[PDB]
Amino acid sequence: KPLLETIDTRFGTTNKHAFSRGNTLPYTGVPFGMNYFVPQTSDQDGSWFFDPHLPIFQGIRLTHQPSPWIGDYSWLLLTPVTSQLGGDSLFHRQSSYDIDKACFQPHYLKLFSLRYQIETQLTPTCYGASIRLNQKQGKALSLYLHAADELTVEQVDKRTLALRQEGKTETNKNSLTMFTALQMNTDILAISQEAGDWRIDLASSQTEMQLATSFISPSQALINLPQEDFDSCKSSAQVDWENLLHRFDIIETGEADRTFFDHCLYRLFLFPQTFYEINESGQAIHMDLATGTVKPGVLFSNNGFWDTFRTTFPLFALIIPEHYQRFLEGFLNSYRDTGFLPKWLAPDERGMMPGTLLDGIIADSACKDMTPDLEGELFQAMLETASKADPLGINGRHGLAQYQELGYLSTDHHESVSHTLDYAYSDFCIASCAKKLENIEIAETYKAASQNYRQLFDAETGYMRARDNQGNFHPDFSPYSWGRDYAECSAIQATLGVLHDIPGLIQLMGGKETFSNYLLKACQDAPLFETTGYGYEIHEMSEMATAPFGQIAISNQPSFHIPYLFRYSDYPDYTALLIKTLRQKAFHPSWEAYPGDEDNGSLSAWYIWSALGFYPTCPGKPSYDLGIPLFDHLRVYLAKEDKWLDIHTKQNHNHFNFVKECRLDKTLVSTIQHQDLLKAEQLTFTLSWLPSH
Amino acid sequence: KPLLETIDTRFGTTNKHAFSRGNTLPYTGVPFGMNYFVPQTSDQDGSWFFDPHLPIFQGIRLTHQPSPWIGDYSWLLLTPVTSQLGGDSLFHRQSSYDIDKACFQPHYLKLFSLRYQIETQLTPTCYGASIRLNQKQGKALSLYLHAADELTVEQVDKRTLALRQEGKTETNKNSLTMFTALQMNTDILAISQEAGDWRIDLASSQTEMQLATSFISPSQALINLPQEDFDSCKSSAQVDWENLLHRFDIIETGEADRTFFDHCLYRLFLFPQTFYEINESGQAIHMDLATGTVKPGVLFSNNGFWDTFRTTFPLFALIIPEHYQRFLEGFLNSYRDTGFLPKWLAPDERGMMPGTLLDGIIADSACKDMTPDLEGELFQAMLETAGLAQYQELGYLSTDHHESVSHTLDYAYSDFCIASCAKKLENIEIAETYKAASQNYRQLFDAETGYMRARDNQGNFHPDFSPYSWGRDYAECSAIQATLGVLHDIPGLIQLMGGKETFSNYLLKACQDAPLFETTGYGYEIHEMSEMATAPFGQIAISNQPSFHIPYLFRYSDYPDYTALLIKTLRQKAFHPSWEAYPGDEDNGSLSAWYIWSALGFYPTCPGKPSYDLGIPLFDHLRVYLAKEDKWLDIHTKQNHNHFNFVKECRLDKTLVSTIQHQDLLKAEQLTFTLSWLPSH
Ligand SMILES: OC[C@H]1O[C@@H](O)[C@@H](O)[C@@H](O)[C@@H]1O
Ligand SMILES: OC[C@H]1O[C@@H](O)[C@@H](O)[C@@H](O)[C@@H]1O
Ligand SMILES: [Ca+2]
Ligand SMILES: [Ca+2]
Repeated sequence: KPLLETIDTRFGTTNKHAFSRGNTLPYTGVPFGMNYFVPQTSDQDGSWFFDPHLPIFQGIRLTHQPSPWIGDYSWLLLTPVTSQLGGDSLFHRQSSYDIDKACFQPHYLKLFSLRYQIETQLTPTCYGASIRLNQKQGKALSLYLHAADELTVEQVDKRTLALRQEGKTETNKNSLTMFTALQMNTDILAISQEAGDWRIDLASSQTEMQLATSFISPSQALINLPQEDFDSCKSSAQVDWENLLHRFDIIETGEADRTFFDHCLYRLFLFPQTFYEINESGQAIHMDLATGTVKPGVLFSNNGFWDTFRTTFPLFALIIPEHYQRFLEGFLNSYRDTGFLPKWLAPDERGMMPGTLLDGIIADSACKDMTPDLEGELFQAMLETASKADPLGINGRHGLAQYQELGYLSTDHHESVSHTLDYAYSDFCIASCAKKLENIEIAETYKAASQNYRQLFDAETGYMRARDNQGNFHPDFSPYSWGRDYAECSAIQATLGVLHDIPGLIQLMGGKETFSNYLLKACQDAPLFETTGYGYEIHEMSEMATAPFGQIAISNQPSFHIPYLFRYSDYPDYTALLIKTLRQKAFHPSWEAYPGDEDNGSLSAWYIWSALGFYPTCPGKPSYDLGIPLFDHLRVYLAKEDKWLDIHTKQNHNHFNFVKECRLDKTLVSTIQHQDLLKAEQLTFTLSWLPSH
Repeated sequence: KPLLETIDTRFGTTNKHAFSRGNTLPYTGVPFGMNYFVPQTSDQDGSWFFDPHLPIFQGIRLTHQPSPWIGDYSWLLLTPVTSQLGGDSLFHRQSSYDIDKACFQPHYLKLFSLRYQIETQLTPTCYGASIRLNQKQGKALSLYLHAADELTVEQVDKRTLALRQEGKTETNKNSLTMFTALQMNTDILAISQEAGDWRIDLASSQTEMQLATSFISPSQALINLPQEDFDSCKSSAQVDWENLLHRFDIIETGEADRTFFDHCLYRLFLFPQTFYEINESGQAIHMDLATGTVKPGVLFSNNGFWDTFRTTFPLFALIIPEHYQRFLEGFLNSYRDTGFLPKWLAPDERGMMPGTLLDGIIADSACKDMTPDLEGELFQAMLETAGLAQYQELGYLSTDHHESVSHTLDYAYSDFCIASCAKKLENIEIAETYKAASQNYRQLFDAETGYMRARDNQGNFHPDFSPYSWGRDYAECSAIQATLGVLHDIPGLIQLMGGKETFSNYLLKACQDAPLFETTGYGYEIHEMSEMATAPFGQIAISNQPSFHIPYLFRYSDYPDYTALLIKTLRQKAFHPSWEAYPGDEDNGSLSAWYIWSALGFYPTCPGKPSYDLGIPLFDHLRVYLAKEDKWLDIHTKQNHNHFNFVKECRLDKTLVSTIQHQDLLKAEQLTFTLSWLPSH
């Protein structure tokens, strides 16, 4: 059985607003596809519209939802029914299905509707899908179509529909129109509207249908149609997946279960989503939603760079460099359309944060020589974005004036500590890119500004705390207090948010020993939290509090790098134990998969890096900290060198939580430099029962 | 570890409107208690307010909800919080909790609120509960109170509150008022209202609190308070449970897992719920909701007799005869208050069905000599209580009435119950008239198709028929199941279908068919359809009452050995010792009793006939206390292999039997089944 068929897209999909096990969806699609496909369980639960445990479905939803917090857009629900019987609404047409016989694979979705006795099969392409419908008793099929957008349907010929649907983007309120073409191999006997939805009656009890969408035009949607039969489309999708999955090759698992790792590989290649199309002459084009006009060039959607810069993109840099460059070209195209580097695309700008963490991808690209052709423009785009004011109020740095004046955002701004620290990291990214381009004045100014994390450190308590305009800390402080000054965490986590200058953070805290004790205390504390900053409990609090990892809130991005900070401490062996145990206890090969929000490849990439044995602690520095690998023998394709790295784990016992030694080829290492990594053939960890350093 | 502590009240509690795994709640209570206690997960999901998988809770709900279809009434949510912080609504006060460390036992509920660092413990009494709250950091406690009813709070002294809450009953719209007394061992610093709820501030970071309710009066609520400390109340609740659970004693499980059976025992003793109280002079009193005045005598709520007559009550008759009589006295008291024998009590009449299946309990009591002192009054109540015009005129309900086939068949059974009770009281004219009427199931049989079908006023069947069609003429099933709803005259049903062979083929076809259904009668899919359709049992829809007896019908067929295989495999495949426990709605002891009977090896196919059909038992050696004879029956299963699906022979003491008569059962010491690999008959 090939790997792709063993991956279950339902991992992470059991969630509610109050508690996340991944907040993923069972996305069927090609890697980075423009549309994904998922069954819809309910439309009464807002963004939480799929439940893998409930054997009910309402149809297949063509979706663009990247998270339940962002929600969906330009989505379309397709519901096969028998022409006879049925019901008078979407809800009253819902059907039980056979969960055990359903297939939930990345490239293949199969469901059997027990009410209608219809077998539905779907396989994706980038811009569309091939779908087979079969009423097993030979009764005629009909198809319902529903959207939250205003949906219009025209019959073009005996076997072809053209759909148009319209809504608005959530934050910019730009008009957003998606066109869809559907073509069947059986005649369409009638179309009509029923209570806002469309009902298409078909001549046969069986049909194969081609579907495709476009954000360009109706004729582009037709062009985007699959040209091949179901099996051929399915094989192509399999090949598209396999091309990327096979950049990792597990030679020997040892004691480890590979199931979770495999699932993470699937999650790694879903985002960002393609948001450009190819015209008749073979050129990339995209809709500029600010003007409603077509512009040349690649473009992508569905990514919050604050999530993905820290784990996902660095991993892309190792294994899919062409894709990596294409993504950066797309983000540069966003800049060319709007004047600003984007923050959270879905499909246009949705970011409410002031921080611009795409800079972390830009700086990382620079330090690893990924996109030399774009380096100049990207730098200029960062600089523009960091200094320019937006008359429309949406983009660039907020409180720039105050930040420039004071060296920090004050309590005039919400979540001022978290955002000040994000700015300080961005400043480092600009400084590094300036330096590499030999712009000395800019490098010097931004390097100095990147030290602004110092402005908020309260040496009396030992934590980062917020200041008012006059520069005073607020008198009532608790390190367990969440929100207000800190985004989805407390001072305990937020204080360690200085990726770009860990040595300086150490000096700032009073030196290596005090820093060491800070880390230990975070690991040893109970997962206490206070709701003061919010006035209610949010899922991120609940996820930490119900877990046995102290204040290491692995459920959310701010704690991702914390275990690796022991590498800079008096106890460098503690990183391995923390990682081995987190990996074993926090992640499960089941529908209740993750410790928190997966966040578009962010958390899966965290897991994968854990398995490789090293981690890009500070994107923008060409360096990796050591953790502890998972498998006896795993190969990873270092695509930039067109060669395999063999990663070996010796004495790989489950009760050995420490690394005795690590050799890059023949050389003993405690940190790995990117250049050395790329020159290496072998990476060999030897484990031990007790610490040896 | 005692049995009671191994029972997890969450079995059956994972559900949604569209799909049931029991539709139970994690009820903490004493057996047949007046109030039960459950954590509340959400108030945005209607009746589906608890989810065992979600580590969130909004407080402890004092509930009277017997099913999500009926909903709740006279309920009260109690929410411990820290006096500092908190939030501005019930929703914004919800807290995560530690699911793994929580206890969900019948007599003991423990949850740790992680947001407030408060450990809550509750143990029930019949009329109240003892509660311990402990803020583990020594921060002061407050307590919120919420209800859908209009809720009023008065502070009686430093440590005592008197609560009053009012609503109306769902169908009759009778006024419904519950009083609650709360007493703490720490001072109440303040009470106030916030956005419709009450906030009680307490002096300490921990307290033990006594709670009790009444439907009589505020002073009766105070009288109902627990008089003892937490441990003592907990021991008493344990003893109350053990007294009933120990009527079954598993000596040797063999290959079988006992976990599900044990859970079913817990479910057996929850309903009906006590709905009467004891005055200062020791007499039973109840609120008559039709008048708003107090009346003497026991009274019970939360039971739909259409569910419970067929399995639960017959089982009660064997093991808890005093309780059995008390329940019947309560139902007679309902008749005395309203003029009608009740159908679905929650807490007053909710039944939409025309059928009066409490007659099945009355007739069964008669045939087993359970309540000789009530026999005359019960008979009179049945006759009084006994649509009607047309039924009397035509011998059936026509399509003028919804679900006419199901209801006609229910009436025919009720007529048999009256006829049997008449005969036993030597009222010959009534016995004769109702015996004849009990044959009315024949009026709807269509010999062309072989199914029961509906008729219009003129007596015609509707021309377009499908046996897979659900609703309209049939309640929550198709003609395939509904046609077999003639408990009281199986031999006649057989003759009516064309004889033993044709009947046999009917049964086989039901077992062999795909679980196809058509939504025609509803216009949408309902959970009962979904449960059948997703299961591998053909048209044997074990998820719902109409199919419960179908496997046992093979006992009357050319293939009497097939019953055992159907039961053994249903029992193994349809029930799971987990939160996703049941194939369908548990229905207040109805489905659990079905399971328990399966385990004993015999079944009360027709309540009102003093007779049990044979199935196939579960354990190597199980004892059951036949309380009427004050002795144990030892049930043995020989060659009890999991791949042996048939009964080679069954001996009641020394006598070979194929059906068991109640009288013989009560005289017996031993019941011995020997299993076989292949059929032997
Ligand atoms: O209100 C804070 C919330 O913000 C949402 O957009 C998401 O980030 C949630 O994960 C988080 O709980
Ligand atoms: O309308 C049918 C529905 O009616 C409710 O009262 C319950 O009996 C459900 O089990 C059922 O699905
Ligand atoms: Ca997150
Ligand atoms: Ca039922």
